[PDB]
Amino acid sequence: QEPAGRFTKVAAAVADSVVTIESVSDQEGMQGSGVIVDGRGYIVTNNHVISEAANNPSQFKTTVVFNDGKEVPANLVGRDPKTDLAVLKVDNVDNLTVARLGDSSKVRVGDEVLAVGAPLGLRSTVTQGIVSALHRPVPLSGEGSDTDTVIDAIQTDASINHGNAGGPLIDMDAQVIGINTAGLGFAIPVNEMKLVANSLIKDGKIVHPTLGISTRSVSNAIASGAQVANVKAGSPAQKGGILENDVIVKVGNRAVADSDEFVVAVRQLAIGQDAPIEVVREGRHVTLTVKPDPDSTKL
Repeated sequence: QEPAGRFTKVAAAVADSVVTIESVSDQEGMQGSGVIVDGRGYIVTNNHVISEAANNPSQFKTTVVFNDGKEVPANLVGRDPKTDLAVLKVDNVDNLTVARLGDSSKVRVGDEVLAVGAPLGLRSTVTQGIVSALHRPVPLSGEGSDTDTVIDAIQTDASINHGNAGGPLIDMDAQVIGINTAGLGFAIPVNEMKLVANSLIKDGKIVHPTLGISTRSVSNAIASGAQVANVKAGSPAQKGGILENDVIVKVGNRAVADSDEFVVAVRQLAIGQDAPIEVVREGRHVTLTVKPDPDSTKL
């Protein structure tokens, strides 16, 4: 309608892009949300939405449910537990309404957002709020024996819940600016999603940089830095001159407030090139140089 509200118009516009994701076994049953990102049938969700199914593919049958009601099977193209993203493939489906993606770098504090979940899902919700913060590191608990991670989130005061998760964060132009993830809500920004989706589409898996160090945050609520707890034998850090008890304050061009920012900062680096790591050892400001390894447990 034309007497229709601002958020009602936007929610209706994106509805056909948003998808239900169900994984059924003879015992358990999971349900989340997803967004259609490619006309060939590529869908983005959270890793945690599909986590249990991917861990036990044998016994789990994952299906996609469209806004029109149609139910097709879906295959895992790939997943990244480190960024809580996953891509799913759907075969030979006609006239998918592909979501228009936005630019998460042009997002500002105060912008009005809709956290949109699957229209036909069971717990399913559409929530509204503003962007509370940009580039906010959030630790996420990887359930079902997945590794715990930190993501660089868009913080929103829109409520993100079971009925929302894996669905898009949508701005006022009906553009996807994030994937809903997790007392306020958090989203993975769409620019990161694009990079991760493309690495997953291309070769099934994604490789992240590592430095070889573990950290502890130095101050309680102030940005004092990330203290080095251990430097592992032969690590990029050790070869670079990171000592234990150093306080890391900048990795690349990104500043480092604490442990959480440290994790998201390292992920921003490229595996090949040399990168500066600013540090405060026993008093003085020294800028070490590190070349990050891949994080593979494989050649």
